[PDB]
Amino acid sequence: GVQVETISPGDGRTFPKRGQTCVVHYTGMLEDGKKFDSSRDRNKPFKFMLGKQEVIRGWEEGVAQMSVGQRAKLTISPDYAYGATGHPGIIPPHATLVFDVELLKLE
Amino acid sequence: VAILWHEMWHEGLEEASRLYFGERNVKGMFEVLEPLHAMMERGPQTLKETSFNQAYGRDLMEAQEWCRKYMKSGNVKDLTQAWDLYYHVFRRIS
Repeated sequence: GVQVETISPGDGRTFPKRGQTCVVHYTGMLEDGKKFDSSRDRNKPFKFMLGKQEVIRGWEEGVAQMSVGQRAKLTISPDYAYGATGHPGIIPPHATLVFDVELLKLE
Repeated sequence: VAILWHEMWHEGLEEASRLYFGERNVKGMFEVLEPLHAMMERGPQTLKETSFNQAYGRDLMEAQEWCRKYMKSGNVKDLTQAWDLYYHVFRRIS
């Protein structure tokens, strides 16, 4: 599944709805491995629409339980991420992913 | 057939990425992307075409150089580099 551990609390009231755009910053790394991506480096926040299957399942379920302002460590098992195939060139088969995700804003 | 260059690229990138990442079909991904680039090559003929070419022309031309690099190298890392520039375009259009 996806485990959500809080780094800094959000407001505890404003949670994403299906169909809303979540605006986030993230850093991704392989569990006890390499950092492979960060929107912070790029100075540009990542946006995705919750519930449209644009992103991996662990993000869909993980971000849905976060409130605005929250920063959390998401640990995502391979079956909630890229599974036995991985993501070619970047994520190997059967990788556990850890993301640091900060929910900035909803649009 | 009347369609804005914004639309033809959003739909074309979406479809080409499905063939390549979803289906592992590189031939089908080229087939989709080659006519899109060939229209940029011909040049903008409307104000809306011109402003799309001003904002995204250089990125799309660079994504095409990476794809052409891949044609000659056989190294899939060259095609990923093209998809990073295609996705930045796609997100900006979106």
